[PDB]
Amino acid sequence: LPIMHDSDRYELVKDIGAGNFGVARLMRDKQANELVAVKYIERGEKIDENVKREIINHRSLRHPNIVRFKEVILTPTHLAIVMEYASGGELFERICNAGRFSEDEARFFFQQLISGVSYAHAMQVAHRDLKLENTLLDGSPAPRLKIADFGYTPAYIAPEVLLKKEYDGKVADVWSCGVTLYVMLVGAYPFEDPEEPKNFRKTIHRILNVQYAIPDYVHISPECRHLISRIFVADPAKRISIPEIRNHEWFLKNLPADLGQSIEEIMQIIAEATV
Ligand SMILES: [Cl-]
Repeated sequence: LPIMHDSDRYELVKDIGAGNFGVARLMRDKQANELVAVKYIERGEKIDENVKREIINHRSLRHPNIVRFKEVILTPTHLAIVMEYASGGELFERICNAGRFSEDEARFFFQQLISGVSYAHAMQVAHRDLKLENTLLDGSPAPRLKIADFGYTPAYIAPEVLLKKEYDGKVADVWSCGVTLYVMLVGAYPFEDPEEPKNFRKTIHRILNVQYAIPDYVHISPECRHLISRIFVADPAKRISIPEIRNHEWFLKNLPADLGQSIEEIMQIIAEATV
């Protein structure tokens, strides 16, 4: 990695090399006292527009449930991209430590998930890949959901995505959100037959036929059971939409009231990096 820099504003926490944050460096920003992750791109021709595009796109996302961008810093060795770090670990990690969430707990996360996805949708020009199978959490009493919109199993894929040539990515996202909700409530993926889940034909098969089964021991209000059924619809034109979900009885219950660097300075830093 690159030798520590602005020691004076950031305290080196540790140098990671694997995870949802690729290869990176954790740092504590001395003022505001908070963890931050740093990514590094080599100064060479590796600094093309693609990188510029992603940096800007990520720099525009300003939402409490999204991994916010922080600042670019130039070191002779590399361009440093600094962003907020979700300490909390992964959502999926918390789900399987608990076995499964209570209905109320799942709603608490789903509300954040849908708010953050809705925001990304209103800010998407090409429909990036949220990778909703791997959302993170910050760290605190009521952990906050964090979606990773960076760039630098079959269960989450809607039937159309494989099925049809042209497919709306925003409808595909709702399906993915459905799968995450099922997982939170049930503790297992939506279409992974027990007998032999590791299988593939069987799982893809279930997806295409929408065969899912909330097990006996899992109890949930019928309003919740309705929402799920409106999400797991094979035909996209008929799948419930984000605006409708925000208006669903189940979603409304307990809905909380809630739910930088100059563009130039940034552009000036990327250019230099090109050398
Ligand atoms: Cl429970």
